[PDB]
Amino acid sequence: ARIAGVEIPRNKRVDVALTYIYGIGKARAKEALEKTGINPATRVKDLTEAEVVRLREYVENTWKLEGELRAEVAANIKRLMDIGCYRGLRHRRGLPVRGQRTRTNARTRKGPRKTVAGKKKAPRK
Amino acid sequence: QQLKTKYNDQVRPALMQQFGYSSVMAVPRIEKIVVNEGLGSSKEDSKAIDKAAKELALITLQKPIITKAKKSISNFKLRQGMPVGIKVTLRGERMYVFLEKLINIGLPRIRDFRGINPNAFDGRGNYNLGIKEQLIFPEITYDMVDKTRGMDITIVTTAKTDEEARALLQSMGLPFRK
Amino acid sequence: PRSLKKGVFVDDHLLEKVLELNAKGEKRLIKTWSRRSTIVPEMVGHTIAVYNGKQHVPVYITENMVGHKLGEFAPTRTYR
Amino acid sequence: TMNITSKQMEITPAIRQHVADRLAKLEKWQTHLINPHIILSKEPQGFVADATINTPNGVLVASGKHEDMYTAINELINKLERQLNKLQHK
RNA sequence: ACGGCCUGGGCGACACACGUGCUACAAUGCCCACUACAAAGCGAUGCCACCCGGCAACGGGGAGCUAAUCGCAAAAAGGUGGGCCCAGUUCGGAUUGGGGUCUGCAACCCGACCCCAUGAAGCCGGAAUCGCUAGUAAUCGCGGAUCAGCCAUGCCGCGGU
RNA sequence: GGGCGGUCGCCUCCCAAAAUGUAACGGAGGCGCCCAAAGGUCACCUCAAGACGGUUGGAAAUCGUCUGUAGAGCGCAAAG
Repeated sequence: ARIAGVEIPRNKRVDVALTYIYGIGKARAKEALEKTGINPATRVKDLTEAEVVRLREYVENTWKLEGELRAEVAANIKRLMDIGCYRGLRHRRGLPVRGQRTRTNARTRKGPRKTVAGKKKAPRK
Repeated sequence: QQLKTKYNDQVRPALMQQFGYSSVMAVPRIEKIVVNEGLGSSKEDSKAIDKAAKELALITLQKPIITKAKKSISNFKLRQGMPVGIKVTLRGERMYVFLEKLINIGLPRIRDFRGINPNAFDGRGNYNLGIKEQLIFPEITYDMVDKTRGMDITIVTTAKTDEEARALLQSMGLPFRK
Repeated sequence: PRSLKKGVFVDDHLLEKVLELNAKGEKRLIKTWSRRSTIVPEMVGHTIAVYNGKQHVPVYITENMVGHKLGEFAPTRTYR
Repeated sequence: TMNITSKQMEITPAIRQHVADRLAKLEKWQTHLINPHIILSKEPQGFVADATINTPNGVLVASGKHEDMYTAINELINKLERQLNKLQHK
């Protein structure tokens, strides 16, 4: 469904194709169908440009998201990383910034996954 | 004619409307164009790049020859007739109607695209700015496609003085850093 | 993310002192011992200094640092 | 790989290098052992050293109580070595 | 004074070694609809039916409860069909910014919980090693205890099978 | 000087003494080829190198440009 940026979901029903995009979820998948009076049990390719227009206008009329939000992907944290932010802090440090630990259960940012030399003499349990 | 005319009688008199010049051909013309790209033979030791060669002619047909840089490396790569380049001469009148797919398309996409070039310019009518890795075209599958451009565009215009280098290149088309 | 509905906690056992800098006169550098308080527009852009538990830290609320619970800017941990 | 603890003294680079040097030397013994742990104690009669190692084929244990702190540690690992010897049997 | 009142800070850090446990590699599953089933306790300053907002997390009027006689809970898994066809998959879900609730004159550190986006290791994992002789192991769920609050994947108890 | 070692043919000169113009246990680079084509004909193109900022582009490889006693290169020393 090439209608915006690298969006080409296809070869199935449309209901699926909906959420089947980096930005669409639930309140955006079938919820949009309603606002456009379309049944979920439809084909994607079949929808000629005619149907595509409804999406090209109504659907494409989204806020800063997916294909356009590519201008705030980091900005969403640009104002809470450097600065003396905890997240820095966890920002200045680019570590998880939302109530949790750092030793473990946050290995997303701090340390990728590469096996660290495990502690030897200091209870590992 | 079309743009050529909105270039022969539109963005041609304006210059004299601002401040003339000793000639009715004094105004800058379509000096040089070309395109420039070719990020060196990446995919394969020169044998799969062909699937990135013809990809240069991914808008029209005019069999580019890739050229070569200068053989002296023997570090990175480079030999007696390697690629590393581009160029190709394809100006003309349709080249005007080619701005139709230039001074138009692209802008409607290219990431956070808002304006075109922040001053910079000067010296010549060849302001070096352009492309990333986006075509903005669907006139073929674009699924079977799988390359990665990069580089920019040059196109000179016989506009030495800044107030020519980037003067006409303002009321020139419309898509630009406003 | 973080929240409290309303009434963002602001250490007021010191607010009276922090507001002295803007009640009849001005002055720089005041002492502090906290990391819970929140800052309000009324008192921004002033030389401050708070503690950690055993350590002291440099403080100065500016536009670039939304004056919140504060502690979320200089916890305590230290390593290498 | 090598953890040494004690509730009386501290871990010095010498005691670490001593035991550590013996680990790298125990090549013929190198086969399993996953995150070993050694503890050091002390009694009015001398010093004691205990060690525990977990392996994919079981667990080994060793202890020492020589009057000399260093001797005990050396003796303990001696049992580690002597223990692995019986593991291969003959 | 290795006596004493206090605000904060480490124990939710770090190049790391594995144990203990939870949850997954799926198609047996993703989700839509309805529904037949277990023990057990506990709710005195304590718990929740109903009323309406409401994406809910949630709220306010406060009935009722010291009780086979009101609640905690329309148990979960499951069952019939529906749509989904093997790709790193509507798997799993660590995970990051912007917002919300409940405890606290407060939740940076260091809260679980509701939404928006979100999404890795991973197609059984070199060795090595554990449990049980029956209702077993195994899979899916519930309460109690403590705790003012809050983050039970821990603890004790019980069951659908 | 014996002589182990080292020397035994061709080619670049330094020193050879501005025509030719020698030596040397005085010194430095090599070889006894290449190529159906770097051979013959006709044609166009000045090379390294800096700067202008733009690509996978933490120099450098891409391109436009002026400069360029042209500092490239023309099959491997050297002079011309």
